[PDB]
Amino acid sequence: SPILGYWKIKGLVQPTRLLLEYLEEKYEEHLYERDEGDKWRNKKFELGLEFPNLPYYIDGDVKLTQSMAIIRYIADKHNMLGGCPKERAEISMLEGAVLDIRYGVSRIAYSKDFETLKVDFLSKLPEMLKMFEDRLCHKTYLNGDHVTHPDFMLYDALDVVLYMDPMCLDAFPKLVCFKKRIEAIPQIDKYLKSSKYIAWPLQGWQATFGGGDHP
Amino acid sequence: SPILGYWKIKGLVQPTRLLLEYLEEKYEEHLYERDEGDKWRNKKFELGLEFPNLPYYIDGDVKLTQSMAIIRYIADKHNMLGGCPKERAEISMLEGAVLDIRYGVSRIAYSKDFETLKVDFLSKLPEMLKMFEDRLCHKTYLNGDHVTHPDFMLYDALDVVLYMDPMCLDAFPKLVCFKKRIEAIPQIDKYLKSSKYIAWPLQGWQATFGGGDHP
Ligand SMILES: *SC[C@H](NC(=O)CC[C@H](N)C(=O)O)C(=O)NCC(=O)O
Ligand SMILES: *SC[C@H](NC(=O)CC[C@H](N)C(=O)O)C(=O)NCC(=O)O
Ligand SMILES: *SC[C@H](NC(=O)CC[C@H](N)C(=O)O)C(=O)NCC(=O)O
Ligand SMILES: *SC[C@H](NC(=O)CC[C@H](N)C(=O)O)C(=O)NCC(=O)O
Ligand SMILES: *SC[C@H](NC(=O)CC[C@H](N)C(=O)O)C(=O)NCC(=O)O
Ligand SMILES: *SC[C@H](NC(=O)CC[C@H](N)C(=O)O)C(=O)NCC(=O)O
Ligand SMILES: N[C@@H](CCC(=O)N[C@@H](CS)C(=O)NCC(=O)O)C(=O)O
Ligand SMILES: N[C@@H](CCC(=O)N[C@@H](CS)C(=O)NCC(=O)O)C(=O)O
Repeated sequence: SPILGYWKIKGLVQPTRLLLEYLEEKYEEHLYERDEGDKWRNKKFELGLEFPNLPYYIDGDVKLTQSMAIIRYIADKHNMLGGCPKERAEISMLEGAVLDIRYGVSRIAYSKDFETLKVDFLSKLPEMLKMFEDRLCHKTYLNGDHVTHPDFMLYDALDVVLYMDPMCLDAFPKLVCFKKRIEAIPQIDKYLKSSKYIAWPLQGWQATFGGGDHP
Repeated sequence: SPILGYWKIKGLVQPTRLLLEYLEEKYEEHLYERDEGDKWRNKKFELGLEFPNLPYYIDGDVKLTQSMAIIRYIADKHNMLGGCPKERAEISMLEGAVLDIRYGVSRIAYSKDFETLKVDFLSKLPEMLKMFEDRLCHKTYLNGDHVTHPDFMLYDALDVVLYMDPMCLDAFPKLVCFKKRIEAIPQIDKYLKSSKYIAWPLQGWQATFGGGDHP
C-alpha cells in the first residue's frame, strides 16, 4: 500500500489527499505532528529518497518527493494529465495559475508583516480569480466534464483564501458553485466528513496566517 | 513561428530559451524592456491568453502561460517528459528540486533584507546541491545519457547561485563538471556566444540581488 508522508496539516499535500480520495485509491499516511520534527529528521535519510523532503510518496520501487511530482504521478497513473502535448500543457497552465494563488498565500503567511502584506495580496487576488471564473463558463470542472488534478488544487486554494477573506468569492458565483461541486463529489463528501480530514492548520503551525493548533 | 514573450531578463524563462536552442527550434521573442511595462499592459489581454501573464508562448492555436507549462510543452513535443508514469514523476521530482534552489533565490532577491536573508539561504544551499551531486554519480545528465528539461533548469540555477556565492560549487565537483557539460553542447555553446543571449539581469531589474541593467 502506498505511503504519503507529510506534516499533519493541509499545506502542500491537501490537493493530493483529495485526488487520492476522489480516485478511491488505497494509501496510508505518515503524519508528523507539530512536535515530531525529531521523528521526521530520524527518517529523512532512511527512506531511500533521492531528494529527501516532505511530502514524500513511497509506492514499491517508486520513492518520490516534490508535492507537484506526487500529485501528477497519481494523476498520470489514472490517465488524467492530458491526451496530447497541447492538453497536457493546458492542464499544467491551470496547475500553475492555481499555484500563483496558493503560493501567493504561503509567500506571506509566515511574515511578521502578514497583515500589511495581505493588503497587496488581496488587491491582486480578484484578477487571479477572474481568470478561473472565466474558465468555468459552460464547464462543470476546469477541463470541462472530467475532473483533473488542478480541480483539487483550486478547491484547496479557495478553502484557504476564504479564511483570509470570507467575502473574496462574493463577486465570483461560478467559483462558489465550483467549490460546492467538488464538495458534492460523493468520495469527497465522505472524505470531508471522515476522521481522515485534516481541517487545520492551513500552513505550518508557526505561520502568522493559517497556523496554530486550531482556527 | 512560435512566439516566446518575457521581460528582457533571465528570470523564469531562461531554461526555456536554453531548451529551445538545444532542440534547434525556430522561435521569435517578444522582449519587454525595463521601461516597457506599458507595452506589455497594452498587449496582456489582447493575445488570446486565458491566464494572461509573463512568460507566454503562442504557437498557432496554442496560447500558453505559466513558465513550467511552457517548458514542459516544448519538452513534451520532443518526447522528453518521460516514457511512463514513474519516469515522468522522476523528471518532475528533478524539476521541483531545481525550483527549490531557483525560487529559493527569487524568494529573497527583492527584499530590503536580502543580505541577512542570504545567510539563511546559503546555509541551506549545500544540502540542496548535495542531492544533485549524488544524482550525478555515473551520469552525464540528470537522467543519464539523454538531456531532459531539468538539466537546463539546473544549469540556470547554478549560473544564478554562483553570482550569489562564487565558491558555492567548490565542494561539488560533479556539479562543476555538469555546468561545463551543458556549456559544451554545441547548440548551447553557440547560443551563449550569440546576440540572443541575455546575460543579465538574473531577476527583475528592481531586485536587490541579480537586478540592475548590468552586473
Ligand atoms: S489531447 C487531443 C486534442 N484534444 C484537446 O486538446 C482537448 C482540449 C480541451 N482540454 C478539451 O476539450 O477537453 C485533440 O486532438 N483535439 C482535436 C483537435 O481539435 O485537433
Ligand atoms: S458562462 C458566462 C456567459 N453566460 C451568461 O452570463 C449567461 C447567464 C448565466 N446564468 C451565467 O453563466 O451567468 C457567457 O456565455 N459568456 C460567453 C459568451 O459567449 O457570451
Ligand atoms: S454558479 C453556476 C453557474 N451559474 C451562474 O454563474 C449564475 C450565477 C448567479 N447570477 C448568481 O448567483 O449571482 C452556471 O452557469 N453553471 C453552469 C455550468 O455548466 O457550470
Ligand atoms: S518509462 C519505462 C521504465 N523506465 C524507467 O523508469 C527509466 C528510469 C530512469 N529514468 C532511466 O534509467 O533512464 C521501465 O519500464 N523500466 C523497466 C523496468 O525496470 O521496469
Ligand atoms: S560517483 C561517486 C562514487 N565514485 C567515486 O567516488 C569514484 C571516484 C571518482 N573520481 C568520483 O566520481 O569522484 C561512487 O561510485 N559512489 C557510489 C558507490 O557505489 O560507491
Ligand atoms: S566532475 C566529473 C566526475 N569526476 C569527479 O567527480 C572527480 C572530481 C575530482 N575529485 C575533483 O575535481 O575534485 C565524474 O566522475 N564524471 C563521470 C560522469 O559519468 O559524469
Ligand atoms: N518544493 C517542495 C517544497 C517542500 C517543502 O518545503 N517542505 C517543507 C514543508 S512545507 C518541509 O518541512 N520539508 C522537509 C525538509 O526539508 O526536511 C515541494 O513542493 O514538495
Ligand atoms: N507562475 C507564473 C509566474 C509569472 C510571473 O510572476 N510573472 C511576472 C514576471 S517574473 C510578470 O511580470 N507577470 C506579468 C503580469 O502579471 O502581468 C509563471 O511561472 O509563469
